[PDB]
Formats: sequence, structure tokens, C-alpha cells
Amino acid sequence: VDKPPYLPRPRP
Amino acid sequence: MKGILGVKVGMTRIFRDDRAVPVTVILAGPCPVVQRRTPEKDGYTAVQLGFLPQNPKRVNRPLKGHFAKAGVEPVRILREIRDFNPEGDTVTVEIFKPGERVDVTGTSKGRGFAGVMKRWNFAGGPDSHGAHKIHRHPGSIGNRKTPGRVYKGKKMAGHYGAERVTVMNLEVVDVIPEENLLLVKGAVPGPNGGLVIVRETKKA
Amino acid sequence: MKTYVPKQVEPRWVLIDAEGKTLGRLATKIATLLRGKHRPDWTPNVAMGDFVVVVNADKIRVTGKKLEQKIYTRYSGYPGGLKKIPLEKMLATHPERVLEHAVKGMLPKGPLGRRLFKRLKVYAGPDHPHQAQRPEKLEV
Amino acid sequence: SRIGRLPIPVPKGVSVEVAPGRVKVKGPKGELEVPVSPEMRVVVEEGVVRVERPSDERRHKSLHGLTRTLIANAVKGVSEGYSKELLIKGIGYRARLVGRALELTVGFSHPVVVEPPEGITFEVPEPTRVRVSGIDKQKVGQVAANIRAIRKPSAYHEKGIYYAGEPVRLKPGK
Amino acid sequence: MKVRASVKRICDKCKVIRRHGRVYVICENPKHKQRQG
RNA sequence: CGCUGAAAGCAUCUAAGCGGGAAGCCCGCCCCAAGAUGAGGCCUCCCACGGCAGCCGGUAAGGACCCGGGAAGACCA
RNA sequence: CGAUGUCGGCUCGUCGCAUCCUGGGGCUGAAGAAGGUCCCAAGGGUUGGGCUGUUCGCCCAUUAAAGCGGCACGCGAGCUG
RNA sequence: AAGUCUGGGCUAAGUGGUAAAGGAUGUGGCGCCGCGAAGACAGCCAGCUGGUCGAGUGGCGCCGCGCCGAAAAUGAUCGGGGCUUAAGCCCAGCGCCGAAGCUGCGGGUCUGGG
Ligand SMILES: [Mg+2]
Ligand SMILES: [Mg+2]
Ligand SMILES: [Mg+2]
Ligand SMILES: [Mg+2]
Ligand SMILES: [Mg+2]
Ligand SMILES: [Mg+2]
Ligand SMILES: [Mg+2]
Ligand SMILES: [Mg+2]
Ligand SMILES: [Mg+2]
Ligand SMILES: [Mg+2]
Ligand SMILES: [Mg+2]
Ligand SMILES: [Mg+2]
Ligand SMILES: [Mg+2]
Ligand SMILES: [Mg+2]
Ligand SMILES: [Mg+2]
Ligand SMILES: [Mg+2]
Ligand SMILES: [Mg+2]
Ligand SMILES: [Mg+2]
Ligand SMILES: [Mg+2]
Ligand SMILES: [Mg+2]
Ligand SMILES: [Mg+2]
Ligand SMILES: [Mg+2]
Ligand SMILES: [Mg+2]
Ligand SMILES: [Mg+2]
Ligand SMILES: [Mg+2]
Ligand SMILES: [Mg+2]
Ligand SMILES: [Mg+2]
Ligand SMILES: [Mg+2]
Ligand SMILES: [Mg+2]
Ligand SMILES: [Mg+2]
Ligand SMILES: [Mg+2]
Ligand SMILES: [Mg+2]
Ligand SMILES: [Mg+2]
Ligand SMILES: [Mg+2]
Ligand SMILES: [Mg+2]
Ligand SMILES: [Mg+2]
Ligand SMILES: [Mg+2]
Ligand SMILES: [Mg+2]
Ligand SMILES: [Mg+2]
Ligand SMILES: [Mg+2]
Ligand SMILES: [Mg+2]
Ligand SMILES: [Mg+2]
Ligand SMILES: [Mg+2]
Ligand SMILES: [Mg+2]
Ligand SMILES: [Mg+2]
Ligand SMILES: [Mg+2]
Ligand SMILES: [Mg+2]
Ligand SMILES: [Mg+2]
Ligand SMILES: [Mg+2]
Ligand SMILES: [Mg+2]
Ligand SMILES: [Mg+2]
Ligand SMILES: [Mg+2]
Ligand SMILES: [Mg+2]
Ligand SMILES: [Mg+2]
Ligand SMILES: [Mg+2]
Ligand SMILES: [Mg+2]
Ligand SMILES: [Mg+2]
Ligand SMILES: [Mg+2]
Ligand SMILES: [Mg+2]
Ligand SMILES: [Mg+2]
Ligand SMILES: [Mg+2]
Ligand SMILES: [Mg+2]
Ligand SMILES: [Mg+2]
Ligand SMILES: [Mg+2]
Ligand SMILES: [Mg+2]
Ligand SMILES: [Mg+2]
Ligand SMILES: [Mg+2]
Ligand SMILES: [Mg+2]
Ligand SMILES: [Mg+2]
Ligand SMILES: [Mg+2]
Ligand SMILES: [Mg+2]
Ligand SMILES: [Mg+2]
Ligand SMILES: [Mg+2]
Ligand SMILES: [Mg+2]
Ligand SMILES: [Mg+2]
Ligand SMILES: [Mg+2]
Ligand SMILES: [Mg+2]
Ligand SMILES: [Mg+2]
Ligand SMILES: [Mg+2]
Ligand SMILES: [Mg+2]
Ligand SMILES: [Mg+2]
Ligand SMILES: [Mg+2]
Ligand SMILES: [Mg+2]
Ligand SMILES: [Mg+2]
Ligand SMILES: [Mg+2]
Ligand SMILES: [Mg+2]
Ligand SMILES: [Mg+2]
Ligand SMILES: [Mg+2]
Ligand SMILES: [Mg+2]
Ligand SMILES: [Mg+2]
Ligand SMILES: [Mg+2]
Ligand SMILES: [Mg+2]
Ligand SMILES: [Mg+2]
Ligand SMILES: [Mg+2]
Ligand SMILES: [Mg+2]
Ligand SMILES: [Mg+2]
Ligand SMILES: [Mg+2]
Ligand SMILES: [Mg+2]
Ligand SMILES: [Mg+2]
Ligand SMILES: [Mg+2]
Ligand SMILES: [Mg+2]
Ligand SMILES: [Mg+2]
Ligand SMILES: [Mg+2]
Ligand SMILES: [Mg+2]
Ligand SMILES: [Mg+2]
Ligand SMILES: [Mg+2]
Ligand SMILES: [Mg+2]
Ligand SMILES: [Mg+2]
Ligand SMILES: [Mg+2]
Ligand SMILES: [Mg+2]
Ligand SMILES: [Mg+2]
Ligand SMILES: [Mg+2]
Ligand SMILES: [Mg+2]
Ligand SMILES: [Mg+2]
Ligand SMILES: [Mg+2]
Ligand SMILES: [Mg+2]
Ligand SMILES: [Mg+2]
Ligand SMILES: [Mg+2]
Ligand SMILES: [Mg+2]
Ligand SMILES: [Mg+2]
Ligand SMILES: [Mg+2]
Ligand SMILES: [Mg+2]
Ligand SMILES: [Mg+2]
Ligand SMILES: [Mg+2]
Ligand SMILES: [Mg+2]
Ligand SMILES: [Mg+2]
Ligand SMILES: [Mg+2]
Ligand SMILES: [Mg+2]
Ligand SMILES: [Mg+2]
Ligand SMILES: [Mg+2]
Ligand SMILES: [Mg+2]
Ligand SMILES: [Mg+2]
Ligand SMILES: [Zn+2]
Repeated sequence: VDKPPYLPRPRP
Repeated sequence: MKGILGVKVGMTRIFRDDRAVPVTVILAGPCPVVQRRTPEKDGYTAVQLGFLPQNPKRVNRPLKGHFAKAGVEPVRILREIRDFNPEGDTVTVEIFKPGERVDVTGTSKGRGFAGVMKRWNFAGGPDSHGAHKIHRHPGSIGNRKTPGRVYKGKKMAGHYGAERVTVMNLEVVDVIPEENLLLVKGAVPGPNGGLVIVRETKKA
Repeated sequence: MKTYVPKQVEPRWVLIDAEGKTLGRLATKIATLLRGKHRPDWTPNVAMGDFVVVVNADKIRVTGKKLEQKIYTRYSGYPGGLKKIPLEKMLATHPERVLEHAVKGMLPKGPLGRRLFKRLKVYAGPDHPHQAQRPEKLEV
Repeated sequence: SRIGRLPIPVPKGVSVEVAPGRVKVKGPKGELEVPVSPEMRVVVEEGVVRVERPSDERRHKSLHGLTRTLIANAVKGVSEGYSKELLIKGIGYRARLVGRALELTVGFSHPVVVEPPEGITFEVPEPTRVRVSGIDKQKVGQVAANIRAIRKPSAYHEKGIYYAGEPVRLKPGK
Repeated sequence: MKVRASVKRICDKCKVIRRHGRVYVICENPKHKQRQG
């Protein structure tokens, strides 16, 4: 279940 | 089977054996038979009933013809009852006595474009805790790449009501033949003034 | 010289008693008649085969346990909408559908194939309404 | 070692008419038709019916014995007729006739009423013995079975509806 | 009824019957009843 | 779970045949539905117009436009 | 890798059946009632709360029951964060 | 597109058209023993021998083809229809269909020889 994210969130 | 055409007039309660019983009053009689469907001729059995008198100044020639072959004053509404073949050429509320159970058909009230909450009793969204412009929205409507589409029949916003509804097994509480009235216990679809059909019930 | 191509001709009407015949093996022949491949001037891109009338389609015959075990299927587009109907029941309710489905599957797919299927007239019971066209009895 | 080729004694006077795929057996107690494989040949000899098969392969041997007994049972049917007896063990448990019909009182909250089908006759001697009798052997066996089912033999007590000449095997309770 | 891949005679009164495409073992002792599956 | 019953003289619910047996399956209830192009059916109405399976002109039975509205409705219907 | 947004919750379901309940069964070391165990069955049903981000799990009070899985560990151009 | 082609056999599961240990009076074919007209096996009458019954009967193994074992998620299906002395499987044939392979005819270009 809890696995590390492979993408970050965002920006501009 | 037996049935009659009628208009829903309104609701009340009466008292019976020290009980209040909610009733809908239906003006059912009187309904002239204006055609019979026969198996030799039509492939099935039924009676075309007429209901409510019409200004002949409004009835066109093809319709006038139809009435005439049956020798019937022009009537506003024409509707069939299936597998019903009355001895007489006029059907009145007297085909029902109190205690009988009936099925009533009407046109439900129309809510026009109905949201998913009113229509299908969806839960909608939260009203605080971050909810973003989704308070009455339906949520997910599917999965992902498998199946990658939305099912036929998915409950969704859209028009609601103004549709044929039949509620079943209503007690006939009284009948007042001198005034063509039927008293049915409980609730009947549609607005006051709406056309309804009262048939003998199919429940046992 | 270029290959002969026929001008339009009068189509032949034709009668077949399905009684006691084996579903698939009859189906095969009806399709041929339908495509018109029995005709030396056969042309693949026009309808020039026969009209085929079949009677006694309820008395089609079938080998093995296909009465109980052959399943006809229909998908409605809705969730859970796959209906399954056994041969036995199809015969008990719409017996001409049995032979109709069979022939239809052995006709080409596409606009022409669909026209050809319309030229198939199948009937349960021994009578048919096309005495007007006076179809020619076929032994198949 | 064989049933089909053993010949069928026919009492005087029952008649046996042969047709393709059936034989009809009339007698003092009525008629009965026996559907029979077209592969088998039934033979009407003096005072006797025989059945013959056309090969010695599996299906044919199997049909052979079957058909001989099938017809033997029909013969005995219209002559002597058939019957089965039911014993009714259990304290509250009793039976009686109501017209043609059978009324079982076997410990339910109600009594059960069995209607005799066509060709079947109910008889109650004691109120604890029932006789199902008819000319059709498999029909008599059926109805009898039917009656017994209304209250099968308990496993623990000598109680319920029994076949006459049915053993009373029981198992202990605590 | 016991339902197993290996249906076998359990006592000398056991009998291996075959009905309706399935191998059964019927017997006087109700415990020995078997259906293959 | 049976009845009758061979192969296999016995036995066997099975190989011929026949029973019983689920909230499940088919029908039954409610709703949609002939674009069901396989386009169904019945009742009634008009009618056989003028000019060179096509074109043009005026009508029939009917329909639409417009308007007063409507527990019908986003417009449309 | 010139981007296939990643746990959990919410919302909305839909499917499988190795069936949690309800229906039908066989055996029981099945007296009755109540259980065990296997078979048939996917129609419907499958509660509210305390703790933790939790999935899970423990616990409280109930229940016929408080099923287990798939759908990109279903669902962020639906929401949360 | 071309055989509902011919002849012999097997399979009854739609096996063919999705799998294993293992299980089984499925079916066909082989083979080997045991018992039996000095009366066997099965039933009906006893105590492993008697009595009528008058034929076979019981066990072991091998081969072909089938049966079970066989539960997973959107709607099914051997590609489909449909197929059962086959339109399935094994053995043996004759014929046809079938590619831009081969041939016929015509042409181009390069290379080699005239
Ligand atoms: Mg009718
Ligand atoms: Mg009718
Ligand atoms: Mg009808
Ligand atoms: Mg009627
Ligand atoms: Mg609103
Ligand atoms: Mg609302
Ligand atoms: Mg609502
Ligand atoms: Mg609510
Ligand atoms: Mg809510
Ligand atoms: Mg809310
Ligand atoms: Mg909420
Ligand atoms: Mg925000
Ligand atoms: Mg807000
Ligand atoms: Mg898709
Ligand atoms: Mg829809
Ligand atoms: Mg909707
Ligand atoms: Mg509407
Ligand atoms: Mg209705
Ligand atoms: Mg009530
Ligand atoms: Mg009630
Ligand atoms: Mg009163
Ligand atoms: Mg109406
Ligand atoms: Mg055939
Ligand atoms: Mg044929
Ligand atoms: Mg031909
Ligand atoms: Mg046949
Ligand atoms: Mg069959
Ligand atoms: Mg779907
Ligand atoms: Mg459905
Ligand atoms: Mg499914
Ligand atoms: Mg469906
Ligand atoms: Mg047919
Ligand atoms: Mg013989
Ligand atoms: Mg017996
Ligand atoms: Mg019995
Ligand atoms: Mg029974
Ligand atoms: Mg008995
Ligand atoms: Mg004890
Ligand atoms: Mg076991
Ligand atoms: Mg088991
Ligand atoms: Mg074992
Ligand atoms: Mg042993
Ligand atoms: Mg069965
Ligand atoms: Mg036994
Ligand atoms: Mg028996
Ligand atoms: Mg016997
Ligand atoms: Mg016998
Ligand atoms: Mg059978
Ligand atoms: Mg068989
Ligand atoms: Mg049955
Ligand atoms: Mg219920
Ligand atoms: Mg309608
Ligand atoms: Mg239409
Ligand atoms: Mg319609
Ligand atoms: Mg269509
Ligand atoms: Mg048409
Ligand atoms: Mg029409
Ligand atoms: Mg019609
Ligand atoms: Mg009319
Ligand atoms: Mg005119
Ligand atoms: Mg004129
Ligand atoms: Mg003109
Ligand atoms: Mg002119
Ligand atoms: Mg006008
Ligand atoms: Mg409105
Ligand atoms: Mg308006
Ligand atoms: Mg407008
Ligand atoms: Mg990448
Ligand atoms: Mg991008
Ligand atoms: Mg992108
Ligand atoms: Mg929550
Ligand atoms: Mg939430
Ligand atoms: Mg919430
Ligand atoms: Mg799903
Ligand atoms: Mg679910
Ligand atoms: Mg599945
Ligand atoms: Mg399924
Ligand atoms: Mg299961
Ligand atoms: Mg399991
Ligand atoms: Mg388990
Ligand atoms: Mg249960
Ligand atoms: Mg239960
Ligand atoms: Mg149980
Ligand atoms: Mg106990
Ligand atoms: Mg108990
Ligand atoms: Mg106890
Ligand atoms: Mg176990
Ligand atoms: Mg149990
Ligand atoms: Mg368990
Ligand atoms: Mg279920
Ligand atoms: Mg589920
Ligand atoms: Mg909760
Ligand atoms: Mg909770
Ligand atoms: Mg707190
Ligand atoms: Mg919590
Ligand atoms: Mg907390
Ligand atoms: Mg938690
Ligand atoms: Mg934890
Ligand atoms: Mg309980
Ligand atoms: Mg909980
Ligand atoms: Mg789940
Ligand atoms: Mg789920
Ligand atoms: Mg995963
Ligand atoms: Mg999950
Ligand atoms: Mg996810
Ligand atoms: Mg996603
Ligand atoms: Mg987001
Ligand atoms: Mg998220
Ligand atoms: Mg997304
Ligand atoms: Mg997206
Ligand atoms: Mg949303
Ligand atoms: Mg944070
Ligand atoms: Mg051939
Ligand atoms: Mg099978
Ligand atoms: Mg298959
Ligand atoms: Mg298979
Ligand atoms: Mg291995
Ligand atoms: Mg193997
Ligand atoms: Mg063995
Ligand atoms: Mg063998
Ligand atoms: Mg073998
Ligand atoms: Mg002996
Ligand atoms: Mg001795
Ligand atoms: Mg299988
Ligand atoms: Mg299953
Ligand atoms: Mg192919
Ligand atoms: Mg051959
Ligand atoms: Mg070529
Ligand atoms: Mg070349
Ligand atoms: Mg050349
Ligand atoms: Mg070169
Ligand atoms: Mg040179
Ligand atoms: Zn045993």
C-alpha cells in the first residue's frame, strides 16, 4: 500500500 | 381485468373506525366504450374508453368519424383497458366496491432537469473540510483504462418526472356513485387535475 | 475480350421443406442459393441469387446434445447484459430464429450480405404466404 | 446369465399385439402400452411372448433385457395387478380414507391428503397399513414412494412411514 | 457425501457406480458415499 | 433424493423412459420500446385537380406559423 | 522519463466466487435445539461508533451477516490532501 | 478459391476446441491366469461342501480414443456460422484450389558472348 511517490507535485 | 379513466381531484383524510385514513379523491365516471379490440380483428382484447365531454367545435373530421361509428358524443380523452370487456356500453365507478384493491396509473410531477441528488438520491459532496465546488456532484463515473468507458444506464443528472407511474394495491375506501367519485387510500401519482387510470389490482 | 457481366434478371423463387433436415447442413445450401453461386453468370457484387422460402422450420433436426447444450447469446450494452438461450428454448419460442441465425452466419458481412439475408423467408408450420410468387419446390 | 432371451409366459387370457416401437397388453385388469426400441423384435408365440436382439454389441444387449422385463411387467399387470404396502409406525401416527383419497396423520401440525392418480387405488385396513394398487408397476412404485416421502423413517426412532418388509435400522441417541 | 478427486471403495459392501458422466461410490454405510469432483 | 430398469439371472436414479428438487434460471410485476429500415396492427378522415414512379400550379383531410398560457419545460419538445 | 500524478479517505459503482448472511442439499462422533464439514447457489443483503494519515488491526454496542478479491493496489481533466 | 471425394477403423465428450499427480465396471481391441456339464458365477433351500439352475464366470496386465480431477474477475465464442458412419481423430488413396515461387507472351536496364 504505502509506496513512495514517483512524481513530485507542481510549480508555475 | 377491469378499469376506468378518471381525473385526480385532491387529497384528504376521513375517519373510519376511529382511524384517520389518508385518501385521494378520484373522479372516475362515466366512461363510454367507443371501440372494442377483438382477437379476430385486432389480435388482442380490450376496450377503448372515452372520458370527459368535448366541444364538437374542437373535434376534427377523422376524430368525428371515429366517435360516430360508436354513436358517442365527442369526448376529450380516449384510452384503452386491456383484457376487459364490460357488458354495457358505459363504464362507471360502480365496478368498484369499497374494500377492493386497485392499481392507479398517472403522470408523475415533472422536475425538469434534475440533479443527481434529487433524481437518484446520491450523497453529493461534503459541505466543508475542503470540498471544492462539488457539493452536489456525482463523484467518479468510472474506472480507468479498463474498461475505459461509461456503462449504459449510469445514473446521471437529466430530466425527472412527467412519466408514467403506477402505484399498486391501493385500498378502495369508498365510492360515491351519484357523483362519480372514488376514494382511494394513500397517494396517487401526478398533479390535481391529472388524468389517471384505475384498474383492478394485480396483487393477490 | 472482357468477362461477361449479366444485366438484371428475374430472380427465382424457391421452396424448401426443412422438416427432418440437419440444421447446419441445410443452412449451407440455403446460403449458396442466396448468394446465387449455383448460377453460371454469378457476379460477386450484385444480388442475383434466389429468394428462398422455407417451411417447417420448427422441425429442423440436430445431432448430439445440442438441444440442451447449444447456447444462443445476446449482449445488451448494459452491465450484466449477456442473455443465454438454449436451442430447446429458442425452438419453443421462436423456432424460425434457429434456421435464421444459422443462415445469417454463413452469409457475407456487409451491405450486400444483409440484402441477401432479406431474401430468406423462413416459416414455422407447413404453410407460407408467398403463393403469389409461386416458388419452385427444391429437393436439397 | 440372461433376461431378454428368457421367454415371457402369457396367462389365459391376456392379448399381446405388436406394433413398430410399441406393444399393447390387454387383460382382465385393463390395458397398458409398452414403448419398445424399434431395434428390438417382439415375437408372439403360443401362450408366450419373446424378445430378440439383432446383435451382441453393448447398446443392443442392454435394450434386450430391458424390453423383456418391460413387457413381462405389463403382462403381470393386467393379470394379477400390482401393489405395495406401507406400514405406519409411530404413536400419534395413523391413516384413514376420505372418499378415494388418503389422509395421513403423521405428526405435523396438519394432516396431509394424498389424491390417488388415474389407475391407482388406496386401501386402509388397519389405521396403520396402506395399500397402493394398480396395473402399472412403475406408477404403483412411484405413488408408494410419494406416500413414504411425506414422513420418511426416522434414524433414531421407530417412527414414520415404512415400506412393508423394510428393515428398521436405527442409531443411538446420546 | 464426500467429494474428492480420488473416489475409492472403502469396504467390501461399497460399489462404484457411474451415473450422468460422474463416478459415484454408493454403499450401505452412508459415510462411504462418494462423488468424484 | 427417488420410480421403473437392463448391460451384469443379483444389484444399479440411467444405458430406454418417468418423478421430486433452490432466495438462483425462464415467464409473471413495474417502466421504455416498430429507426423492430424485420420500419407491425386496428378505427376514422380526404380523394379520384389544372399544365408541358419526373417537374410545376392551386387545394382536400389535416398540419405549421403567430398569440394567451401551463404542477410541461434550459432552448426545443 | 519532448511526464502513464503517486498511499489513505470521500463519491460513484461494476464484476468474480475460493459464499459472510439469506435459499436448497449430503455426511455427522446429527436425540431436540444448536454446531461441525463438504456440495449447489452470485438474487438481494452485508450496521453505527473509539484509536491511528492509515490500508490493516485491536476495541465498544448491535446484527441474519458484520465475506474475500478484481477493475492502472477501480475512480485527483470527480473532490480531499 | 477448390471434395458435403473414395475405402478401413475409433470417439459420444461438442472430446475435437487449453493443464498434472491421481481416481474410475466409459468404450473398443489385445494377452495372461483362476474356477466350471464330475454342474462353476448369480439368484432361490443348507450348513468354505451340499440341493434346481444350466451355462460360462472371476481376477491380473497391455494398447487406441475418451471421463473426472478443472475456481477470477466488462459479453460471449473452436476466427465465426455451424459440425457427430463428422465439417472430429488414426491409416490408405485420387482429384482440385492456392504466392509477387515456376511457365507462357511483351518490354527495360546492366553484364557476358556473338
Ligand atoms: Mg389481449
Ligand atoms: Mg392476448
Ligand atoms: Mg399479443
Ligand atoms: Mg381476456
Ligand atoms: Mg438545485
Ligand atoms: Mg433537491
Ligand atoms: Mg428520487
Ligand atoms: Mg434520502
Ligand atoms: Mg453523505
Ligand atoms: Mg450532504
Ligand atoms: Mg459526504
Ligand atoms: Mg483547496
Ligand atoms: Mg463551496
Ligand atoms: Mg474498452
Ligand atoms: Mg438509459
Ligand atoms: Mg440517469
Ligand atoms: Mg418529460
Ligand atoms: Mg401498466
Ligand atoms: Mg397492504
Ligand atoms: Mg398487504
Ligand atoms: Mg366509509
Ligand atoms: Mg394516460
Ligand atoms: Mg446429419
Ligand atoms: Mg439437408
Ligand atoms: Mg445446390
Ligand atoms: Mg438426424
Ligand atoms: Mg439434444
Ligand atoms: Mg457494462
Ligand atoms: Mg441484468
Ligand atoms: Mg459476467
Ligand atoms: Mg439482459
Ligand atoms: Mg428454424
Ligand atoms: Mg436374441
Ligand atoms: Mg423394491
Ligand atoms: Mg422409495
Ligand atoms: Mg418422491
Ligand atoms: Mg422397495
Ligand atoms: Mg450410544
Ligand atoms: Mg472428503
Ligand atoms: Mg467432500
Ligand atoms: Mg483415500
Ligand atoms: Mg476394499
Ligand atoms: Mg440429474
Ligand atoms: Mg447398495
Ligand atoms: Mg428397485
Ligand atoms: Mg428387478
Ligand atoms: Mg430383475
Ligand atoms: Mg435416460
Ligand atoms: Mg450414453
Ligand atoms: Mg425431473
Ligand atoms: Mg424472499
Ligand atoms: Mg407504452
Ligand atoms: Mg412504424
Ligand atoms: Mg408503439
Ligand atoms: Mg436487426
Ligand atoms: Mg415495409
Ligand atoms: Mg405503423
Ligand atoms: Mg398485431
Ligand atoms: Mg381507434
Ligand atoms: Mg377533389
Ligand atoms: Mg372529381
Ligand atoms: Mg393531375
Ligand atoms: Mg395533360
Ligand atoms: Mg384549411
Ligand atoms: Mg413543470
Ligand atoms: Mg413558455
Ligand atoms: Mg418555438
Ligand atoms: Mg517516466
Ligand atoms: Mg505532457
Ligand atoms: Mg499527458
Ligand atoms: Mg469515513
Ligand atoms: Mg471525506
Ligand atoms: Mg463524509
Ligand atoms: Mg466492473
Ligand atoms: Mg459489491
Ligand atoms: Mg466466470
Ligand atoms: Mg458470469
Ligand atoms: Mg461453488
Ligand atoms: Mg474452496
Ligand atoms: Mg472453504
Ligand atoms: Mg446458506
Ligand atoms: Mg441453510
Ligand atoms: Mg446448512
Ligand atoms: Mg449432539
Ligand atoms: Mg438439527
Ligand atoms: Mg445433542
Ligand atoms: Mg473436509
Ligand atoms: Mg449441513
Ligand atoms: Mg472451512
Ligand atoms: Mg449473491
Ligand atoms: Mg459482490
Ligand atoms: Mg462505521
Ligand atoms: Mg469506520
Ligand atoms: Mg472523542
Ligand atoms: Mg474512525
Ligand atoms: Mg483521530
Ligand atoms: Mg483505521
Ligand atoms: Mg496497524
Ligand atoms: Mg443463526
Ligand atoms: Mg466495522
Ligand atoms: Mg469488496
Ligand atoms: Mg468492489
Ligand atoms: Mg496491484
Ligand atoms: Mg484498494
Ligand atoms: Mg488507486
Ligand atoms: Mg488514476
Ligand atoms: Mg487534484
Ligand atoms: Mg488521491
Ligand atoms: Mg483520472
Ligand atoms: Mg485523465
Ligand atoms: Mg464529481
Ligand atoms: Mg501536508
Ligand atoms: Mg463424405
Ligand atoms: Mg463432460
Ligand atoms: Mg468444443
Ligand atoms: Mg472442452
Ligand atoms: Mg508430472
Ligand atoms: Mg493422465
Ligand atoms: Mg482399481
Ligand atoms: Mg474394458
Ligand atoms: Mg482403456
Ligand atoms: Mg449356487
Ligand atoms: Mg459343513
Ligand atoms: Mg470438463
Ligand atoms: Mg462455478
Ligand atoms: Mg479457416
Ligand atoms: Mg470415412
Ligand atoms: Mg498467380
Ligand atoms: Mg520471378
Ligand atoms: Mg522473357
Ligand atoms: Mg549486373
Ligand atoms: Mg561485342
Ligand atoms: Zn462401504
